[PDB]
Amino acid sequence: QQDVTSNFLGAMWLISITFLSIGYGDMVPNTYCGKGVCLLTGIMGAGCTALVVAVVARKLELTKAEKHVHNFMMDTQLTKRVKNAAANVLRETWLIYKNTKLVKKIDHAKVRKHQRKFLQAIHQLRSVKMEQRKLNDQANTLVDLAKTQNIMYDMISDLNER
Amino acid sequence: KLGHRRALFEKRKRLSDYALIFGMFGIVVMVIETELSWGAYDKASLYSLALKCLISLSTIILLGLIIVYHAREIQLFMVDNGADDWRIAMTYERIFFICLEILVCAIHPIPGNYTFTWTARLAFSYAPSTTTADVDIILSIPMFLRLYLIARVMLLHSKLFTDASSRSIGALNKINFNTRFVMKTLMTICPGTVLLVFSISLWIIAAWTVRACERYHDQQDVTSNFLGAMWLISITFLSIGYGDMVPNTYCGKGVCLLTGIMGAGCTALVVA
Amino acid sequence: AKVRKHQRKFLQAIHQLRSVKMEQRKLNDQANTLVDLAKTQNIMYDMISDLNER
Amino acid sequence: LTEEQIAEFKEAFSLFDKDGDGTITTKELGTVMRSLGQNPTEAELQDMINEVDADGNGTIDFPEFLTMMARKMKDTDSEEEIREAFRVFDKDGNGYISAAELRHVMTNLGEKLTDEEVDEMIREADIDGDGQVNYEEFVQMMTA
Amino acid sequence: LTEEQIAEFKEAFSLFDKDGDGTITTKELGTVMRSLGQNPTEAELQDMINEVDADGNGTIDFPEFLTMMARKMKDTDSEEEIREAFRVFDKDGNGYISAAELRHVMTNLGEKLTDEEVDEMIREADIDGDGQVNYEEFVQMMTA
Amino acid sequence: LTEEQIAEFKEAFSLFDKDGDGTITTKELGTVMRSLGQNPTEAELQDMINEVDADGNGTIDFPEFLTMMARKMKDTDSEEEIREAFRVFDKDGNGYISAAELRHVMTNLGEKLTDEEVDEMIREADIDGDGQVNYEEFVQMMTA
Ligand SMILES: Cc1ccn(-c2nc(NC3CCC(F)(F)CC3)cc(N3CCOCC3)n2)n1
Ligand SMILES: [Ca+2]
Ligand SMILES: [Ca+2]
Ligand SMILES: [Ca+2]
Ligand SMILES: [Ca+2]
Ligand SMILES: [Ca+2]
Ligand SMILES: [Ca+2]
Ligand SMILES: [K+]
Ligand SMILES: [K+]
Repeated sequence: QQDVTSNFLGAMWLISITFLSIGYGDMVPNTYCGKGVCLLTGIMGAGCTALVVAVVARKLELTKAEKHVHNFMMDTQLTKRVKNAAANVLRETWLIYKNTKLVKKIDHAKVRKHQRKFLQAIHQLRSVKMEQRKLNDQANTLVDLAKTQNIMYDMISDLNER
Repeated sequence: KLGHRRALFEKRKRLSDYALIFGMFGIVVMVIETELSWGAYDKASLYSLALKCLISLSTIILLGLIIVYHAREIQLFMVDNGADDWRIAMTYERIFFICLEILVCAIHPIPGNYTFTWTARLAFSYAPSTTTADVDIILSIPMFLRLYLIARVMLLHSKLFTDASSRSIGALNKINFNTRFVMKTLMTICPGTVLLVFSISLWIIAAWTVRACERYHDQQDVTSNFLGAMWLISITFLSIGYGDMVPNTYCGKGVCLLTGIMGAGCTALVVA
Repeated sequence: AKVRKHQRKFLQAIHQLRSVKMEQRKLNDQANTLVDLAKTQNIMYDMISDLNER
Repeated sequence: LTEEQIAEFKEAFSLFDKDGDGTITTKELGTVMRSLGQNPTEAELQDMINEVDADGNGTIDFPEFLTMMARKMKDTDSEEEIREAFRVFDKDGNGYISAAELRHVMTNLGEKLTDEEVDEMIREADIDGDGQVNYEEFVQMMTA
Repeated sequence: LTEEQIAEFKEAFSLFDKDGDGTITTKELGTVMRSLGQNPTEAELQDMINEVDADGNGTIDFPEFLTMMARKMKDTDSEEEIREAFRVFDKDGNGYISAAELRHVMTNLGEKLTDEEVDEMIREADIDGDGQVNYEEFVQMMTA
Repeated sequence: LTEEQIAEFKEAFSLFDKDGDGTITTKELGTVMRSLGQNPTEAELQDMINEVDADGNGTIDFPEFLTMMARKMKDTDSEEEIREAFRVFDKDGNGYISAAELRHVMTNLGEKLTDEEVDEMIREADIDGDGQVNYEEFVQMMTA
């Protein structure tokens, strides 16, 4: 006699919150029927939520045809970056030599700054080349391995005639 | 043949940004006005009129920009797919989507002064309450739907999908460069940043919405506190459950339901 | 009006024809992964072993 | 064409054309396609390199590259898809279709037409009147 | 090196030297490499064993194995990355780089230099005054 | 018997015969199976194409297809599992079962039968005193 759990919207809210395992708030069943229904809804939700999560996680994957284009898109890059990183090393290895063996007066600050930039350029060049190996490794282990197997089997069967 | 083309992509790119600016201006103004109206000045003062005429004007220019961006898209369709009359490109889906966009972008608090009656039952005590609310709160909240323009601008400004060689290679393989492809690529390359940004952006918006909704039936400063609502949203997101703070109105309950539904998948994705 | 209506229907038919030929390759891609790859390996190994004694 | 669009497709010709020489051969195409996980056969590679080459030299060049990268980039060729729709029902492998099968498929498979309409289609389809439709000149005369 | 380091070096040498012989051959190296999941070919194995072989024998001994193990453990050997940076733009598999290409890459790829500086670099780098600029020199000269 | 069933049967027949020759050979039967992921061998394919054929032609006929399809769609022919139950104990591969083995398996395996029942058997099962009781006739006499 308080219009709390006998309200359709209140019951809807209670079922929704118990389905998601959040828990009750100020609304709890007064009878055993409501408790049994809540138990059934919770048991069903404990598997329904996991199944829905798995489905929505699988729906966000790229297909093989899209992968074959994304690989080309990524390989179009990772080469401009490599060239840009490799040119800086060649620039600094010349700047240091110029400033240390060409000028009449040796300015130490410029030499120190260029020697500091040289290590950064070297580290960037070394870092940019790991992505290429990672991309190659992940682009591998994707071949069918069956069409070539059948082709080789047919060739060996033909060669069996000697 | 690159003469008429490359003269419409730039136009669309500019129109998207000019629409985004006026879209965010109205949101900033509504937040400022709704925060200031609760004590600084009454609804009958001239400040409310001055701060709402600006929102109306911004909405007018936003609609004007949209109804031209769509025409530019139609012209691009005519250029690409060989056609002479523009009625070839007008189907049911296009008209329905244009009408939906106009309806979504044509909501704002109209200047004036109107009130209605609001009743609710207090939680944990079962005591009725009755206050005279304002009509502007009903129309102010749906203005957050203008956030798809950010996604549109980000899609149009991407440096990956805009490459011509990639488009040609993808057309050789017969694939579509729609929004789903971009979303899947972003999830493939940077899966954590997207989740972090989405969660952080949702947190403050949901907290502010709950605070704005539950301030008419709260004379104890429990759920009408920004730090008292952010905590509630955080504990509801993680499925721990409510403590001594439960919504007194249906708006808070709906917001909590949406936050819980989003979290039930966000947590699993982050864990993976 | 008939020409415009039929051109719209032609575009719709083209776009619905191009969509149905992607499932025909998704099915093949997902079905080609069920090969045992061991029986054929053993058969080829036996054949090469027999060919060794030329 | 914008100079940026010329530096593009050139940054790609550099990818396809390894070891310089300004030429793309079957081996280079096979290597770059296998680097992506694909495993084309010899016939497929030969067909791919034949669909682009126009010199008859057997090698692809940048002018032979820009004439296809500027067409597959945009638009939607209807003449490349009407032929596919025609050859869906041509399982033999030749370039001919029998009139009886054409009439049957037009009058029994999807949005069926009337007898008079299909009869008119056949009468303006069989120019030679020999009972064997080519469906190639039938595309050239109609689409163009 | 201390005695303990020699002990770990001998222990590690024992893994490659499986059946004895006091020597590591190509077969032993291939077996130990493939036991870890790697799949090197014959050319790669020969290159690996050549990078360490000293007395033109084809087999690796402990005196020639102790070396390079105290060098690939500390420092960075910048003379090993400068050559890689040069080889980045040397796709022909040779030991020379074109002067015009070198000027172009130094001018229009990353932290662009001035015309006078690159001109001075080209003039100083060309000892023989020829278009085929060597890069083993200019790395064995400046990095003294 | 209805026209609809004939329609689905013809549609299914169209799958196997890739060409329009109206024939199913060892090539199509096996190309389809490898398209479905199966990996049959030559002997298995030969047996499958053999045990549907009627007019000793090697190629499979549409009436031959219908005869097998109209029977392999309903009911469970007991004469197909009785022979399998006989083959369970026929490890050698011939068509004969020794009387002693049959008596032993009937007396010791399953629910077991008394000595009198198995004595009535054999003497009734075997139509001769050879001792090499055939199981192919004890299906066409007892269960027919
Ligand atoms: C991911 C990737 C990279 C290249 N791909 C590709 N290239 C093709 N043609 C090339 C165009 C440049 C050329 F002319 F220099 C050589 C021949 C053709 C082709 N395909 C496969 C899809 O449907 C059949 C044709 N794919 N796909
Ligand atoms: Ca080449
Ligand atoms: Ca050519
Ligand atoms: Ca040894
Ligand atoms: Ca040695
Ligand atoms: Ca056939
Ligand atoms: Ca037959
Ligand atoms: K809980
Ligand atoms: K959980």
